[PDB]
Amino acid sequence: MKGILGVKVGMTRIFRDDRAVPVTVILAGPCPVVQRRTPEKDGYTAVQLGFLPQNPKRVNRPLKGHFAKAGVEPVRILREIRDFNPEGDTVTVEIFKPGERVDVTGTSKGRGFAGVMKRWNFAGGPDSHGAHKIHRHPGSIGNRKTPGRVYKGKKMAGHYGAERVTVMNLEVVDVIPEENLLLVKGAVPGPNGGLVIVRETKKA
Amino acid sequence: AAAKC
Amino acid sequence: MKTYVPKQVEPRWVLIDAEGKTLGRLATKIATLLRGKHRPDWTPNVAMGDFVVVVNADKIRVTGKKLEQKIYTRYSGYPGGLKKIPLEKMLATHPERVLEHAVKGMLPKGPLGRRLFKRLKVYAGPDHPHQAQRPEKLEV
Amino acid sequence: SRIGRLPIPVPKGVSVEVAPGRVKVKGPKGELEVPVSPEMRVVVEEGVVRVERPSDERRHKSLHGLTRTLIANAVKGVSEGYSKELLIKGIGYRARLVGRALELTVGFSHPVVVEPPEGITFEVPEPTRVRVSGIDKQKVGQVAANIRAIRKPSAYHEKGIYYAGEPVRLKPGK
Amino acid sequence: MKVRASVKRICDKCKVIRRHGRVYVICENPKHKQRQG
RNA sequence: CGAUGUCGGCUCGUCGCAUCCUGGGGCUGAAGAAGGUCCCAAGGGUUGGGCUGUUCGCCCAUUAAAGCGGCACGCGAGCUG
RNA sequence: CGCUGAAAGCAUCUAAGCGGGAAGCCCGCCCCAAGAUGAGGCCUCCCACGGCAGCCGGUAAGGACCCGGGAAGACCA
Ligand SMILES: [Mg+2]
Ligand SMILES: [Mg+2]
Ligand SMILES: [Mg+2]
Ligand SMILES: [Mg+2]
Ligand SMILES: [Mg+2]
Ligand SMILES: [Mg+2]
Ligand SMILES: [Mg+2]
Ligand SMILES: [Mg+2]
Ligand SMILES: [Mg+2]
Ligand SMILES: [Mg+2]
Ligand SMILES: [Mg+2]
Ligand SMILES: [Mg+2]
Ligand SMILES: [Mg+2]
Ligand SMILES: [Mg+2]
Ligand SMILES: [Mg+2]
Ligand SMILES: [Mg+2]
Ligand SMILES: [Mg+2]
Ligand SMILES: [Mg+2]
Ligand SMILES: [Mg+2]
Ligand SMILES: [Mg+2]
Ligand SMILES: [Mg+2]
Ligand SMILES: [Mg+2]
Ligand SMILES: [Mg+2]
Ligand SMILES: [Mg+2]
Ligand SMILES: [Mg+2]
Ligand SMILES: [Mg+2]
Ligand SMILES: [Mg+2]
Ligand SMILES: [Mg+2]
Ligand SMILES: [Mg+2]
Ligand SMILES: [Mg+2]
Ligand SMILES: [Mg+2]
Ligand SMILES: [Mg+2]
Ligand SMILES: [Mg+2]
Ligand SMILES: [Mg+2]
Ligand SMILES: [Mg+2]
Ligand SMILES: [Mg+2]
Ligand SMILES: [Mg+2]
Ligand SMILES: [Mg+2]
Ligand SMILES: [Mg+2]
Ligand SMILES: [Mg+2]
Ligand SMILES: [Mg+2]
Ligand SMILES: [Mg+2]
Ligand SMILES: [Mg+2]
Ligand SMILES: [Mg+2]
Ligand SMILES: [Mg+2]
Ligand SMILES: [Mg+2]
Ligand SMILES: [Mg+2]
Ligand SMILES: [Mg+2]
Ligand SMILES: [Mg+2]
Ligand SMILES: [Mg+2]
Ligand SMILES: [Mg+2]
Ligand SMILES: [Mg+2]
Ligand SMILES: [Mg+2]
Ligand SMILES: [Mg+2]
Ligand SMILES: [Mg+2]
Ligand SMILES: [Mg+2]
Ligand SMILES: [Mg+2]
Ligand SMILES: [Mg+2]
Ligand SMILES: [Mg+2]
Ligand SMILES: [Mg+2]
Ligand SMILES: [Mg+2]
Ligand SMILES: [Mg+2]
Ligand SMILES: [Mg+2]
Ligand SMILES: [Mg+2]
Ligand SMILES: [Mg+2]
Ligand SMILES: [Mg+2]
Ligand SMILES: [Mg+2]
Ligand SMILES: [Mg+2]
Ligand SMILES: [Mg+2]
Ligand SMILES: [Mg+2]
Ligand SMILES: [Mg+2]
Ligand SMILES: [Mg+2]
Ligand SMILES: [Mg+2]
Ligand SMILES: [Mg+2]
Ligand SMILES: [Mg+2]
Ligand SMILES: [Mg+2]
Ligand SMILES: [Mg+2]
Ligand SMILES: [Mg+2]
Ligand SMILES: [Mg+2]
Ligand SMILES: [Mg+2]
Ligand SMILES: [Mg+2]
Ligand SMILES: [Mg+2]
Ligand SMILES: [Zn+2]
Repeated sequence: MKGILGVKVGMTRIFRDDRAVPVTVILAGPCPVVQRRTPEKDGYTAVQLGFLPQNPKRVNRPLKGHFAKAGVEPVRILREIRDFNPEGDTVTVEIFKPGERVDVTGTSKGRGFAGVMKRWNFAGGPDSHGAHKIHRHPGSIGNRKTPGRVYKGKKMAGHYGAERVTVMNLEVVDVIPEENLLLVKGAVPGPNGGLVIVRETKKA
Repeated sequence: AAAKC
Repeated sequence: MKTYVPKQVEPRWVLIDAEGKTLGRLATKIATLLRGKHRPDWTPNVAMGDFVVVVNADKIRVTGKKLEQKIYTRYSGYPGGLKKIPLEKMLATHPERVLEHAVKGMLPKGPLGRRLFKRLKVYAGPDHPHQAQRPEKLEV
Repeated sequence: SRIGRLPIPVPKGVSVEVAPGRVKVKGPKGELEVPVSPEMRVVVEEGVVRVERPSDERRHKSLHGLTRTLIANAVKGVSEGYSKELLIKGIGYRARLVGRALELTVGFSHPVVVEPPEGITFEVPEPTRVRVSGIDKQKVGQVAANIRAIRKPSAYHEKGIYYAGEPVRLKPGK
Repeated sequence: MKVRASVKRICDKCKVIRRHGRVYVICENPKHKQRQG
């Protein structure tokens, strides 16, 4: 189980065997191993990765001490890759080869307060035939005196997106190591410039 | 208002 | 003359080996100790029972076909959120909950009864970390 | 009208050793442990093992006849051993050893390769005869049963894996 | 497998057995297999 | 009865299982293919139209299938009328 | 559906024991989650301040306020 931190660059498409391949470009390299979680000390196995160097003028003393114990320049983002013990003290795009399948995790785009139609694909109401101020309303939310209430988990309007989403089993189309570029086939959660995480697929 | 007739 | 009411005493710590004991018949005795009704100065509105440590709770014993037929139940508040876990699956995944669940249902409901449950410390295996308190081995 | 009280002949030189809830049977072909109720009593005599029950209740009468056969099957296992033969029937059906493994060509799109567990030895004399040999009578019958299930006897044609001595019961299909 | 409330022997080769808390009839004739239920 | 709004539709479901489909079986008057029948199984699925206010039902074209029921014959301080 | 097997010399999937066996069950996958008051763990930072398990200030590491904003957003966050 290998993994790396990255940033969504943007989408484009390449040509490969006379086919347009939709790709999302990710800038993944390089990630210094900042701490390794071990069964002896932490009860589990994981590598705390760093990503993007940070202006040391903005790094308070608790964090500076944390980087110091690793001999690592101050970094913007710390994320652990679970069950991953890389050999070196740095993780780069090289851990992926074209043809492999990866899982990408990002933070979806935030719809804010979202209606029942956008959020849950509800049908809403009719737009004519007398429909009275309910065109985007959810309809009934219950029964009558039995059970006399509304279920937990009831699909209602509310906030939507800006949540952790993992899309799975994406093809690694290319690895351009001189630019720390990973090219993945298909779509990846969140906006351009968003932080993403690239793990080896759990699909088999 | 409709009726219970 | 008014009935005696006791000042606060430091409570006794106690240890019980559950191995090969019958589940409900051990719990009945743990509850009594936690309520402290074995003490002559028992007072119903104060936690003045004993602290009970149990080792080898994984080795509790049950009669009949209850390993496969006694169903613990959990409801989550959601449609369809009734979870059924048979006794052996619990013994195999969280064996200390078997005796904790048995003792809790025999304790008074309410704030004090909840406090008394916290004075119960149940461990699968032969060992417990409360050596600081040096609990007294009891037979039951 | 009884099995429990019938004594067990022990060939020279099989040893039967008694222990709490177990008897060990060592012989020229191997060892077998026979778990036995502590409510029973296994008695080692001259070339003979006997089992005794401590009452005439239904459980004790049932464990009694049971325990005796279990031990008798183990005494036989370590000396004579156990075997069961399977006959393959069908125009394209055959079987061959591939090392220690049993390979069945029994009319599927693929062959079936059965591998032998410990104590089980596959002997394929002819392409239509397979033998399952071992000391454990239960295990030998279980492996044999597995192999037969790979292609059970047809209800309408003499086609499939049969036990030796297994009748051929067919019904009309027209 | 016949599943019914009245299970009996159907032919002289039928056998009534109780396995796993249920009454069965077993027989060399597979039509006669019965479970009580 | 100093008021517990009554059909159908729409919307949103959720539950039961006496199961429509899909999964697993036994029996068959099971050759194969396809069926019948009973058993297990409620995880998921269970189409679009013509007629009528209709529920229901019939019909068209499909489908793995076009399930049956409870929830104040679920749901009018949610809509319709 | 079996293997082995009594009771019940036979037979029996069962009474002792062992196999096989569902889109279902548990885990596995994705998300939430220590108010899990049973409030968990790890890495790092500051440190015994001054005045009659309490009070009163001035501080530490840090934090908030305010400001420029933001594919974050009703306000808040
Ligand atoms: Mg993102
Ligand atoms: Mg992230
Ligand atoms: Mg976002
Ligand atoms: Mg979007
Ligand atoms: Mg927004
Ligand atoms: Mg809406
Ligand atoms: Mg929509
Ligand atoms: Mg949506
Ligand atoms: Mg609509
Ligand atoms: Mg619309
Ligand atoms: Mg409109
Ligand atoms: Mg109107
Ligand atoms: Mg309105
Ligand atoms: Mg309008
Ligand atoms: Mg509404
Ligand atoms: Mg009402
Ligand atoms: Mg109503
Ligand atoms: Mg209610
Ligand atoms: Mg949000
Ligand atoms: Mg999502
Ligand atoms: Mg693919
Ligand atoms: Mg290429
Ligand atoms: Mg670059
Ligand atoms: Mg007094
Ligand atoms: Mg006891
Ligand atoms: Mg008390
Ligand atoms: Mg007390
Ligand atoms: Mg039991
Ligand atoms: Mg009361
Ligand atoms: Mg009849
Ligand atoms: Mg028979
Ligand atoms: Mg009235
Ligand atoms: Mg009034
Ligand atoms: Mg009134
Ligand atoms: Mg009124
Ligand atoms: Mg319904
Ligand atoms: Mg049923
Ligand atoms: Mg079916
Ligand atoms: Mg079927
Ligand atoms: Mg057929
Ligand atoms: Mg035919
Ligand atoms: Mg059938
Ligand atoms: Mg049946
Ligand atoms: Mg279902
Ligand atoms: Mg229709
Ligand atoms: Mg028309
Ligand atoms: Mg119409
Ligand atoms: Mg109609
Ligand atoms: Mg009509
Ligand atoms: Mg049809
Ligand atoms: Mg079909
Ligand atoms: Mg109604
Ligand atoms: Mg209805
Ligand atoms: Mg209504
Ligand atoms: Mg209205
Ligand atoms: Mg209405
Ligand atoms: Mg209403
Ligand atoms: Mg109302
Ligand atoms: Mg309402
Ligand atoms: Mg109302
Ligand atoms: Mg009108
Ligand atoms: Mg009108
Ligand atoms: Mg026999
Ligand atoms: Mg038999
Ligand atoms: Mg048994
Ligand atoms: Mg089994
Ligand atoms: Mg089998
Ligand atoms: Mg999380
Ligand atoms: Mg906490
Ligand atoms: Mg947390
Ligand atoms: Mg508390
Ligand atoms: Mg505490
Ligand atoms: Mg709690
Ligand atoms: Mg605490
Ligand atoms: Mg904490
Ligand atoms: Mg922990
Ligand atoms: Mg803050
Ligand atoms: Mg703003
Ligand atoms: Mg804000
Ligand atoms: Mg404001
Ligand atoms: Mg604002
Ligand atoms: Mg503010
Ligand atoms: Zn018969």
